[PDB]
Amino acid sequence: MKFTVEREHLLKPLQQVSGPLGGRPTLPILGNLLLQVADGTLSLTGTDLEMEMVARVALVQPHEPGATTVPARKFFDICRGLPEGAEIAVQLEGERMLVRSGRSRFSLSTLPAADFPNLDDWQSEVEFTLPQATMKRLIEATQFSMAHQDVRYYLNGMLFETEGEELRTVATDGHRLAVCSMPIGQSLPSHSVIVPRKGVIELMRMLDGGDNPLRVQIGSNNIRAHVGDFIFTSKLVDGRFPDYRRVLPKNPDKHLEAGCDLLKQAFARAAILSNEKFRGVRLYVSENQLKITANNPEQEEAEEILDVTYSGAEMEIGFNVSYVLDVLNALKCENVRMMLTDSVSSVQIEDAASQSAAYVVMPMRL
Amino acid sequence: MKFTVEREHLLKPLQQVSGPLGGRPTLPILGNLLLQVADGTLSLTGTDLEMEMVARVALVQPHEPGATTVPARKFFDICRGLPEGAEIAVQLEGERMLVRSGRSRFSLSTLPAADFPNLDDWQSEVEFTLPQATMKRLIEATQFSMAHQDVRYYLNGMLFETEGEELRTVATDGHRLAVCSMPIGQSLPSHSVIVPRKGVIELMRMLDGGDNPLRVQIGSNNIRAHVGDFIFTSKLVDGRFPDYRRVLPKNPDKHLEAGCDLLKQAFARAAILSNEKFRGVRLYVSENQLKITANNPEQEEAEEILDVTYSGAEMEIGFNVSYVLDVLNALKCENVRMMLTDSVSSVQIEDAASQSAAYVVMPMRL
Amino acid sequence: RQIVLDTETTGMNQIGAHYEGHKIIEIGAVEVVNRRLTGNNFHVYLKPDRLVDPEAFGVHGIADEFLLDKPTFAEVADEFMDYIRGAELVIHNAAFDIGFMDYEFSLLKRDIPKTNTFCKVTDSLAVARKMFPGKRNSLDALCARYEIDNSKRTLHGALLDAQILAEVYLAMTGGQLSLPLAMEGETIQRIVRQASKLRVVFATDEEIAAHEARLDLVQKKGGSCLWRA
Amino acid sequence: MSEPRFVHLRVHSDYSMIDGLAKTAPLVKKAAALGMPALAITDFTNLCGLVKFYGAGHGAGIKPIVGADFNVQCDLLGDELTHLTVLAANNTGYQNLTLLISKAYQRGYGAAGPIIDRDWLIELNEGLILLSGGRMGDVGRSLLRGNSALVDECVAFYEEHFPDRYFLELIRTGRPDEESYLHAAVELAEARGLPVVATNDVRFIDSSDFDAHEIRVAIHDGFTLDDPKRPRNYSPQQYMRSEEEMCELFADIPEALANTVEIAKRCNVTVRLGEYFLPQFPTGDMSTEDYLVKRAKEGLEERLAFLFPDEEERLKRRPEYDERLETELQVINQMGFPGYFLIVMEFIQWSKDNGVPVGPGRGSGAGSLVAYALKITDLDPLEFDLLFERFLNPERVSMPDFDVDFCMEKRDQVIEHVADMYGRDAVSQIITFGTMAAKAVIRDVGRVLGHPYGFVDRISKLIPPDPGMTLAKAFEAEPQLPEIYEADEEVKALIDMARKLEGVTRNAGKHAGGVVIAPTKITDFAPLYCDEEGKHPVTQFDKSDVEYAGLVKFDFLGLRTLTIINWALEMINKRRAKNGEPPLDIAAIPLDDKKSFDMLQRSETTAVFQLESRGMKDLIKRLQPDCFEDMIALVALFRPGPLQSGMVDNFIDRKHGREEISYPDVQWQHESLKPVLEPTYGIILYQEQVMQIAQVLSGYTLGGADMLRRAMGKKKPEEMAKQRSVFAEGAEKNGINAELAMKIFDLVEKFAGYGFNKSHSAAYALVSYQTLWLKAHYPAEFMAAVMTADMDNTEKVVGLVDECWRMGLKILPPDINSGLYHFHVNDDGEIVYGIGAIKGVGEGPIEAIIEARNKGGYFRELFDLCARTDTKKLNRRVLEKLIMSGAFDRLGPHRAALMNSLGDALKAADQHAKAEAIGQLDLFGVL
Amino acid sequence: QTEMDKVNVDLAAAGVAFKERYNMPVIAEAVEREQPEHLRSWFRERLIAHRLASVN
DNA sequence: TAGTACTAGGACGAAGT
DNA sequence: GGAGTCCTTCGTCCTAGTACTA
Repeated sequence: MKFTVEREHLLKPLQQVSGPLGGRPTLPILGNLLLQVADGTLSLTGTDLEMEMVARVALVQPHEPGATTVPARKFFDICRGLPEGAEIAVQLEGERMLVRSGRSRFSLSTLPAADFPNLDDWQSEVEFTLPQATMKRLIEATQFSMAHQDVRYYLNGMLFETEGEELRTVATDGHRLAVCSMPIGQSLPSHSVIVPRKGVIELMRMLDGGDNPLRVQIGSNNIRAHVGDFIFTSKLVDGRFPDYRRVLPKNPDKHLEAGCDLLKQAFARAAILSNEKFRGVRLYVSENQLKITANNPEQEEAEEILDVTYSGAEMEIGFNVSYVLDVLNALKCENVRMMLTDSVSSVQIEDAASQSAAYVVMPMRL
Repeated sequence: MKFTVEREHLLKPLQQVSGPLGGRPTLPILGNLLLQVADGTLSLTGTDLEMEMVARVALVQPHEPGATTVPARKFFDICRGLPEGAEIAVQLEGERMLVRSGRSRFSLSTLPAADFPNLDDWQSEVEFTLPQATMKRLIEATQFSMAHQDVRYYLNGMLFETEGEELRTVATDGHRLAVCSMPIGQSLPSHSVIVPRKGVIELMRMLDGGDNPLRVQIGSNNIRAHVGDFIFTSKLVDGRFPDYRRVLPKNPDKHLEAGCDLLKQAFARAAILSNEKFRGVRLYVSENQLKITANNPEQEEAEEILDVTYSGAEMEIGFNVSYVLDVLNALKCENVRMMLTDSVSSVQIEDAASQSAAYVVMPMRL
Repeated sequence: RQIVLDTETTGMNQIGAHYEGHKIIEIGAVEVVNRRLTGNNFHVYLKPDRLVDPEAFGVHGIADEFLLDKPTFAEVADEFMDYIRGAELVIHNAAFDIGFMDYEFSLLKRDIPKTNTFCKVTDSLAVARKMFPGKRNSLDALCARYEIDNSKRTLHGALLDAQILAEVYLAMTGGQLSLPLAMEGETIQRIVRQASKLRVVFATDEEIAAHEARLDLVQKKGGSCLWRA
Repeated sequence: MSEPRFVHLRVHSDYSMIDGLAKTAPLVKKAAALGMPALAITDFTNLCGLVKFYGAGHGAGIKPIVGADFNVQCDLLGDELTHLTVLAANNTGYQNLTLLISKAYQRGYGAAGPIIDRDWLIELNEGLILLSGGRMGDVGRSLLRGNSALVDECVAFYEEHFPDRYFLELIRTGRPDEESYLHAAVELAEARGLPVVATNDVRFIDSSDFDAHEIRVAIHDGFTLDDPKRPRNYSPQQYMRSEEEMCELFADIPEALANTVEIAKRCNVTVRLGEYFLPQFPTGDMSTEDYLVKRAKEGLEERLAFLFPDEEERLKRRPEYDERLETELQVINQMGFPGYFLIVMEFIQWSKDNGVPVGPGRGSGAGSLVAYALKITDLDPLEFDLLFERFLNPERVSMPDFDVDFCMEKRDQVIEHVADMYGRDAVSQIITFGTMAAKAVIRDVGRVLGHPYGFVDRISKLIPPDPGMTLAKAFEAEPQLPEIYEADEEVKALIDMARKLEGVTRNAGKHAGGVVIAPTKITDFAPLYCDEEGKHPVTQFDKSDVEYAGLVKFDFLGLRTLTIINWALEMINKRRAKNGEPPLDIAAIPLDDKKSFDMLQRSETTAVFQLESRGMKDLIKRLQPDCFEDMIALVALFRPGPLQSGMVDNFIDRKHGREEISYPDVQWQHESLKPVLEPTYGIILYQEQVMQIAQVLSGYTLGGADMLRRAMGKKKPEEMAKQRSVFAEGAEKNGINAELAMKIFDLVEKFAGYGFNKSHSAAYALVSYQTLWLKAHYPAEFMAAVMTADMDNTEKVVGLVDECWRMGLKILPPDINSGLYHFHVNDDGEIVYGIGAIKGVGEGPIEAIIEARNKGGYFRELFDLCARTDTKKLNRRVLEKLIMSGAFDRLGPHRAALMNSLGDALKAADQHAKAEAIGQLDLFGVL
Repeated sequence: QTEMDKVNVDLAAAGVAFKERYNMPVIAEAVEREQPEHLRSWFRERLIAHRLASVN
């Protein structure tokens, strides 16, 4: 085998495949790249045993097909270091890959392609497309609610639920919940499935700044996403998860709105004097007004008072402000609305412009 | 106790006086910020047990003295968090500090001023002016050479020597070093101050890049520095910085030129395939050329072929890529000229436009 | 030119003379010139004159019969001595080798002297101990410290360690040299020899009496007092 | 007088434990061999070998001169670490010295050692003489810096508060800055008019001990010979240079030498040793004497009612007890020990009222009926004629050894009660310096010198386990030592040096081995050392030394066995309410139980104390002891003497009518010795029998009896010969034949060398009987207790189960739900493991487990367990053992499936516990 | 140089020799697998010339 | 706005054949 | 003056607590 590639085509893929690689992944082969020339293209790959990234790229200059396994992290970092428009000279001969670029010269650790865990081929079940920019909304509107480590494995990842023509997603840890949905414009079967944390990181990663169509195909127990020439593969898990319609509070009777930015800045401020581990505060609400106060073990005490649209009596309740500030960052609006039940049940929230991401977060017992 | 100040007037002082903060300060009130109204000005104080940062801000409304010390990062963020032109009104009622902003209210944990040590006022020896800009390059150009943790504690810091009509600074690891010399326009008596790394960190941060001129006073074992509105004060480490002229190389007879960006690029690239800790790269110089390689533990090999102007004798020499990249990252200039003596001496390294500075690593023989 | 070895043999005596009843079998002959790896080995082997020690076997697993017909120490004593003559001998486990080297030179019975008379004897562990006092200064220890592969190389010792130990040696001497500061290294043996008015503060008549009474107690309770002798 | 004008004034023994060398006596023998009349020992921040110092000074006609070095903090240098060397002139200084030391230790410290505040020189002021601190003082550091204002501030203080009681320390030993310091100090000496005095800062006998001392320090420090970072603060010239050597060394500085004469005059400290300093408060409202007599009669009343519940027999047997009572009373009162007993007896009563079963030793205290009457001892000495005049002899007005120890189980409780009683500072515990084994000293030398782990350990693991093993002994016991000596040059250098190191004190006593009391602050008489927090104070004198200083001792014996008993008793008396079996008091057991003797005859006596030896179990089997006296004998039997004189087989034969009973010998016998020798079937066994028969046969005093027995321990020719004459005419006085008497006296002499202390044997044999009763009477129930005792030892654990198995005693594998701290038996459920029976695990985790099990019921699964208890207490390592063991088996069914959900369970605990702690609810529900 | 790989197989096949003094551990079945094809021929004869001679 | 590097502390084994 | 008594060392691997940079 031999190949030649154009830095700028291949640099972005390199960054795509390069990001997920853990400081130390489990099995050394996972530290190297899949380099296969099949037909007229190279496919580059890194895996964590649960996810996989592929980029397919046109080779304009002479080549012959083949297979190898070469060091990923350092390779990408080298390619960051390359000059604009770089012409690269690389070649398989037996158990060495020779890497030259321009007049620079390199000699590599090289393993066979077959020593790398070649991930699984499977049959498509459902296929569909969407804009990249809508997906980023869906993701970024929901991503932070996943736990870092929940052993209820069905928490660590993002739920995709397909029924009728709508695809609906959600993330949560028991303490926050966020949902985001847009319709796909095609009548689908039913497939619902949740993606692993690290899988979803990479999916985010591949949402480059383009309006180019993003396509994903789901199998029975695995999923693939094509966005043009940027390619994604991950297996899925059985993933029994709860029905989110049992998690939704049905109709919390009292309603509340308030201005997002004012809200957010005030939260920002008041939040700092809640204990950082508990994020503890009490919210007292009255007609046309909200009063915010806290204190922590350090015996710092807080108060913020502001303009809120609210009709009804007082209420007493407290939250993790990180959780809400994260929604407020995502929340791209002037007005948001809370629709409340009580201190021992959910609080539902909805963006006065979103109508797609509603939020229910648990408070404290004071 | 009274005063009134605007958000915009508090913001930058607060960030700057918030510099010394961190490291789980052992004497708890060191983790707090001192509010003092004294004479015609509001003074804030933060210490890290070795240094102090003072801010002077205009008190235009009526005020009265009285002072206390409130928890620092949290407190800085509150003030930073308020909107443009905000009503900030604080008042000491003995033991408690009550802080308000308009209709919002803030009541803090409060430790009295007298738990915070106030460090001794000291006597000046030498006093001077120059642009901040000059001082920014000066510190930045040597910062990286100071060790983070060395047992030779005196190297965790920077030698300031003023001499003749030149301001002359220098720092080191015990491995590598940069020294720099700038003309100041007036007579300076001979002086030495050795400032701990924390100190120079703080000094770096107080360069906000203004054209506000920089004026500084230095005592025997203390220091004073004025940037625009702000005034810095610290004590230093007592002694044992050796004579830097001792380590200076002895008339390097070999000259070496290569384009700075190019040069920098090749180094960056090459760094990635060396020993993780030791960054081992190999240099063979010859008429019109240099041979660059590194070998790393994973049997990997890089080599860069390059644009080298060279007149002098042929020799072999290798040294730690990280340390030299640090100088190359500081030298955003036209050319580097390197001046060599032999394969077993310290080497001199230069911007080909400024001999104001000198950079140096000794080699390892690998 | 600087030449080293750690040598694998017909096992060891664990007590006293670790060398007694043993002779050398293996030659990987390191040539390292200006701290660069030539790999210029003379590769033929020697006579065991005995069967394998059980300890030695478990460390490396070698067995006698491969190394028996290959010529003895006497046939390449001079060939190999010329290979090592006029050199720096920085070596690990010095007590073992030097013991053997010098000893084998005399055992030829051509009166060929001990190696320390024509070669510079240096222990590598002494220098390792100097650099890393109270750390493990072993081959595998420092191997892992300087990140060299002895995980894909099962042999302990010499047909591998030659190469490796060179890299180790280089690391230790090629660790990084130091910035000539002005420093004064303690262990300078001097005495003042002076005279000038100073005050002597004497004990009182009563203090003397307390002492004389104390010595009474020494003498009378003890049966003698050497002040009162 | 004829020659001496000099002594060395800064000198340290090895007992400092950061510095010094060898022993103090050899140092003193050299000072004497140098023709010195006096000498100052200034051990580092202690005078621990002052006992031995006095002993040596007194003995050799040398005046002991008192001093020490310290860790100084003046606020002018901050916490820059310096010395002060501080010497006492007289009684006043001695007290102040002792207090200063104690105050430094009371304050607490780290690796830098105890530090004193300079301003403690306020209190500790009068009667003291002080130094510059030498080269590295507060004065020395300030002089080396050359800041004259800083210097003036420091000196001024000492010139003010210590006028004519401040001399300057000088050292020229070829070390850095000795010239510079000395030169600047002689300028200060002119300038301030303060007196100068010369020392050699001595730490050793011979200049070749340098290496050893260097290593001594490095042993503490933990660094290697060739390490540049390692402190090398000392030179080899610091030895006892002679009179004339020192005269010419300082023939440039005359006043320095003359100030040794001056200082020697000033230093005369009186501490009385070898006779008692009164440690007793009056305990009740009475005279000291009378309170004793009273509580003796009242203690007697308990024992009487217990021993003789038939009132007819009480009266018949009574006279002997009243007579013994009064006999002992008279001697205790006349010798002046009743204060001691009052404390102890109140203490013993108090420990019974609290849950403190009685510590195992009594020494030979069973010789005292008084001790017994006051409940100081456990079983009846007049039933078996047990003898006081071993325990205190009137014609030996010396050591009254009361020979008491106490139980570890309740240690802090006791220490605490006696601090509540006397005052925490009136009282202290004692150094138990961990004994420097041949192992240790070799080990440590070797690593410091940079021999490999393997090299040096190959040498030390050959050395037998003996505590008194020396290099002299090592060479003769093991032929491999001469071998490696001749076969390694660096081992020769090692052993020449290691001969000087052999048996030096290793470092601070980790924790005590006893306690003492004074009438006032203990520090008025003895100094302290204290633990890493400056707490749990220990006396600077060890066992031998502290009591030779005249102060009161009580030794350690932590017999896990009393804890067994305690625990077994509690658990047996729980079986009270379970089946109406009354509260059982170990003192109140019947002494004739045949179940007990049946099981004994079956040789099932493992973990019965001192019947742990294999040979001893063989001996039980052969001996077939069928009365209590045979059982007392067993410890005296299983020894080198009795086995190598055929004594075992003699007694065995003589016991069962295989050989005739004689009083004592086949040829040389007398029936008037039958009362003495009845229980041993004519076999001459005890120290008690010795003295009985001297008194009974030949009209001796009981104190004359003790004198003979002591003389036969020493085996002196003179001692025998005199008493051998009075022994002959004493027999003749009572009509008993001369030749018979003297030929039995030869047999006495033979067996006197082996002659065992009955009272000491019996006190410990008591305990074996107790372990036996509990075993046999309810041995299965005790078995729990047996296993409790040996938790940490795997070997014994396994042995013990095999012992249960043989007994028929169905041992069950564990259950976490039913398990207690340690072993339990349900009524039906014969046996259950203790929870402590889990292999590695520490105490905090196990309390956690059970605490959770208390609040909840039995934990339903894995899950329910983890939830109830916080993660602090649940480590994965803990839980890994739990899976491995199968502690869960009953609840968590699978072997493998449970290991898998272990991570899950941990995580659930973090997730569910931690959220509840934070205070935030989740929304899952429905499992 | 290439007989220097081949004659190191004479060295590895000597492992099986010390079976004939099993006073401390020597594993006969391990060498079947560790030794690849280019040396099986030399290795198999090496076993037998070794095993009888490590006895004497 | 998220992820890893360093230190702490106990547990287990030791320079080379 | 005779006799009986105490604990252990250091470095590296694995996981959790609190900091820093892209």
